[PDB]
Amino acid sequence: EVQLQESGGGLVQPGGSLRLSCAASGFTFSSYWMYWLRQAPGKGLEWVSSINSDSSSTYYRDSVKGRFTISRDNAKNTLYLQMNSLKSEDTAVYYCAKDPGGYAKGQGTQVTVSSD
Amino acid sequence: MFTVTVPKDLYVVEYGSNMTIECKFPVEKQLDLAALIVYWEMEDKNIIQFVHGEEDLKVQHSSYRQRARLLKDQLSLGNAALQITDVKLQDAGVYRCMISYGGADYKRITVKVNAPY
Repeated sequence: EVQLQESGGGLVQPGGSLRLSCAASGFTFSSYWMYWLRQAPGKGLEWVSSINSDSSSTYYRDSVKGRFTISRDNAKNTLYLQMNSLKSEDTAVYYCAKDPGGYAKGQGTQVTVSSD
Repeated sequence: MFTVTVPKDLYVVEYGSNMTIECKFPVEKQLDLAALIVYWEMEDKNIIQFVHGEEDLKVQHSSYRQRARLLKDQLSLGNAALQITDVKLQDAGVYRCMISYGGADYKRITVKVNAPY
């Protein structure tokens, strides 16, 4: 079975930084396009970023361009999301997925951006 | 919210026929092909990976090579349409369409193949 597990979520102030990691097993991670998705309470699952196997192509939702950076280690079967300049609107459970529908994704990691 | 819909999610098909199975996704005015990601899979098999405006064939399953096509002219209508030609008994099963177009969602379709003559 496909195994995906996100980590690196946390509570941060607006303008803060987190580095999400996603460990993959049960499939040939090094062959696949990989995706970051996210879902806030009461809202739909949405696409955040894509990266191809060889890291030659990356894509980002308009709202995170210049703030979020996707990368991967095909030897460590790990997908990364460096999140800088974090905004209140970025609050959500973040998912790594091997498909753009979130059919095969992890249990997620909570990212909370708030002044409190 | 962004929802993929399947107004028909059951296809009972004759052996050796062609079929098109369809998932709808909302499109406002002109489709942005560069924002669109459409996958078709069934069980543990890769059928279609259409990624930011271009199909990637690298991981496509051998059983579906040359028989499986995403109808590109349907995408602008918010229709993810998978054509399978020369349907096999082994084509029977649950298909999934997985789509990112801002939002992310998927639906499942049941395909049943009637015995040949």
